[PDB]
Amino acid sequence: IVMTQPHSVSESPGKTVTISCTRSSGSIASNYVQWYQQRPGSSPTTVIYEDNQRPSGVPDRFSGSIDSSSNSASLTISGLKTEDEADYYCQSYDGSNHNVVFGGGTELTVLSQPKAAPSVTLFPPSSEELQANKATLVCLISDFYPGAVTVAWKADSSPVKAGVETTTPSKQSNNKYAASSYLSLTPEQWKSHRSYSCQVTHEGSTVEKTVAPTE
Amino acid sequence: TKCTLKSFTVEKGIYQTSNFRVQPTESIVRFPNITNLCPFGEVFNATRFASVYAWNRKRISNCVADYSVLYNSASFSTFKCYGVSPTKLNDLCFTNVYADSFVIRGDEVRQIAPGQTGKIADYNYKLPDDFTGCVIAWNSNNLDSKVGGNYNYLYRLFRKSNLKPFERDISTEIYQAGSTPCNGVEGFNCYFPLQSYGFQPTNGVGYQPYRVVVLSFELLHAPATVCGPKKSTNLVKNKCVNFNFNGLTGTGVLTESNKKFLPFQQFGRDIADTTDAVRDPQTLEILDITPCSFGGVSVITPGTNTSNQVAVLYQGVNCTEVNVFQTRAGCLIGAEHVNNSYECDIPIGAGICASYQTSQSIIA
Amino acid sequence: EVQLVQSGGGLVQPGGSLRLSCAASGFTFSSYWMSWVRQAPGKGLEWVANINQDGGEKYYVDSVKGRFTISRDNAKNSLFLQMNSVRAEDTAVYFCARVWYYYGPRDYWGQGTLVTVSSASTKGPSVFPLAPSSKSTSGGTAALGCLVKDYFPEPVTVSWNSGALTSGVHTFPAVLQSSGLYSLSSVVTVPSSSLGTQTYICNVNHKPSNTKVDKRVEPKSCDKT
Ligand SMILES: *[C@@H]1O[C@H](CO)[C@@H](O)[C@H](O)[C@H]1NC(C)=O
Ligand SMILES: *[C@@H]1O[C@H](CO)[C@@H](O)[C@H](O)[C@H]1NC(C)=O
Ligand SMILES: *[C@@H]1O[C@H](CO)[C@@H](O)[C@H](O)[C@H]1NC(C)=O
Repeated sequence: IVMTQPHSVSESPGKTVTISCTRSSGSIASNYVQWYQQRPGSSPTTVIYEDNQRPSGVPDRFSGSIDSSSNSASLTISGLKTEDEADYYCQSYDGSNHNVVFGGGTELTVLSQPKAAPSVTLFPPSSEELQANKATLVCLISDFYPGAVTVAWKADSSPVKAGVETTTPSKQSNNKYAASSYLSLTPEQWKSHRSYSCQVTHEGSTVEKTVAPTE
Repeated sequence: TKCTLKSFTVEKGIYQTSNFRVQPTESIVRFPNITNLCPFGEVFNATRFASVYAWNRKRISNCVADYSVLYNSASFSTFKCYGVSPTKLNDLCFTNVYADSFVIRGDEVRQIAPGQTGKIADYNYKLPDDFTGCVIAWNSNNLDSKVGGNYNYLYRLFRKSNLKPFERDISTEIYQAGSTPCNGVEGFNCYFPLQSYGFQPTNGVGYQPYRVVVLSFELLHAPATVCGPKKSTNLVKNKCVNFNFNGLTGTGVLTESNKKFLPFQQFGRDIADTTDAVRDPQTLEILDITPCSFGGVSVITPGTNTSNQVAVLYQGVNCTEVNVFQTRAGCLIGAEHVNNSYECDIPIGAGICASYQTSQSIIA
Repeated sequence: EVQLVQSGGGLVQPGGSLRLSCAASGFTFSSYWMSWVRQAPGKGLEWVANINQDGGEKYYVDSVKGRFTISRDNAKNSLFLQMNSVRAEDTAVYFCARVWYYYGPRDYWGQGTLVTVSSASTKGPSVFPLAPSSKSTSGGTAALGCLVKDYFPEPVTVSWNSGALTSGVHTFPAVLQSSGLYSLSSVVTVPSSSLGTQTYICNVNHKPSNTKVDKRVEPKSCDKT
């Protein structure tokens, strides 16, 4: 048994966009459906429980219904503003073996920053770190609103992807991100490739920049 | 005093100004032990049921239906209500409770709901639109795993007439496909209105004993006969409070007394037909009742011509529930007690008089 | 009115475990159920286990069945969760929340316990600058930063000259490589006018160790700019 839930969703302040939560086995009208909200950096809180009703304190804009068509649920979150941009989870008691199954989460955000193309900035290794065999590859990009960073790596002759790992972006001052990438290197195999290009197709250009391994 | 006398210059004497009264601070609610519990235990784990369509009805009478055992257990599987709010069932009183119960399988739990009709909409017990109640269906595969697949809860199927809300589909009429009636045993397009059970434990997960006890509610003009228990607060003494006993309701202090009531005697009354004693509902202790301190306020002034300082005299009140000097007629606040005896100038009561002498201050 | 707190662990290791204690106060801790829910970093929520009123039943999940022991003392109004033989996938933040009723949600949650498993204990790491020379002096947004690798805890707050050469720093968290390798790096914007004027000196703020060594960066001003 698992609770399906969309990964991310984004829009502008305006009409409402409901969040779906489809079950996998059993019936949805056999138990209650709750919706929790977890603020980044604090403890979760209950917003709506027993979707046919709503508790006090929370404004009546947060509404939800029950869809018994394919054992799913909907949370019609109305009034999209800045104080509602957070994460939400799904929960419904289904396990007959005394198990509480939870959802996957969401990334409901807003739209306030304009569209901008991220710059391609590749950083070559240095000499102080290159004592015997040690270096890194920094292709940090900036000036981009969407957090779905999609970059690539190629040493001018092959899309090297061994040990691919990206850096988690952080919230900048004016609602920006600093997503980077960190690909694994070759300590004793620096003479195999004398160039390293960093390609990026994060909704924009595709210009690649080359560097030198050790000079 | 000047406002009550409607003047600016008053003479010597004691004048009545107002009438003060102490207000109750808090309230105390006392109810006896919660006895006479409703026999809801024999509804879930008891002998087998009669049949599916031949479900038995168990009405409810004057009792104490505690809900702290329904939504606080784990033996059940489904607890989906339809506008009942079990969190507030302890503060809601009903009059008609329908304790319907029958036997179904795991796949038939979905078909029994006001929002999902079908096989159980015209062939077995049907649910109304409102249906103020919660469905209670648990997996009964604990000991209902007998061999052979005993088919005794034969449910009637393929019935023409639709089933009415809160009724049974008892009709011994063979299934006719639209031809002449056979009037026999599976004759010309005939089928007996019975279906064979036998969901053995080695048959499947969906085919298991899932005895469901349907519970609903209904309000009528009759007085509330079935309702949940009530709450009770902590006992407080020696304070002007507002007691809220089972049969008594009023204000006054609640102190201890040496009176002894009879086993059946509960209340307490004086000669003037006034309540003066109450018995504790929870424990066995006679609590005395006494009205809180009241009375008028009087001032003792030596005249605005001589001076302007005055005193107050709360008549009939103790000096604890209000310099201060307990007299035989109240608490004269604002005067000193001198042992020297002089002529009475301003009468106060019980021989005590006041005067403006020597540094100048009101003496008593 | 209900304000729950929990503590009793800052760092664990394989084999050696501890016992989490959730102090119950404010409300009446005699008519409500209790259950633990953990949250993995970058994941959702997972139901750990449940517990009865005082000693009725202790329901566990099939994942941790056999290596977790839950308890609850109704007398002192406390909830104890003792662990044993901590696995590798148990790296998650645990939350304490009371259960209103067995078929309902949780009213008040706890505060979170940072319980993580990581080898490669406290040691002396090194910092290495970026030295942007090849295609970053004039192509794109010119910037530069530092790099802190192979450091066990996370107390580092990378600054520039202790607040003397700051022009806008956007520091992002690090990430675990295999089991104990964390690669932290900072970045600061430069108007591309003082690359060969003032030499940059990055400083580390490691609390356990003393990473006060400012590694000199070598701007290759003769190659491109
Ligand atoms: C039957 O079920 C009730 C649930 O209210 C439970 O309290 C009781 O222990 C069970 N067993 C008997 C023999 O009543
Ligand atoms: C039942 O009544 C007795 C009589 O004093 C009292 O001591 C006891 O506390 C009562 N039971 C409960 C559960 O309050
Ligand atoms: C007034 O209250 C005090 C304080 O308990 C008490 O001792 C006294 O008997 C009461 N009555 C009078 C007339 O003082």
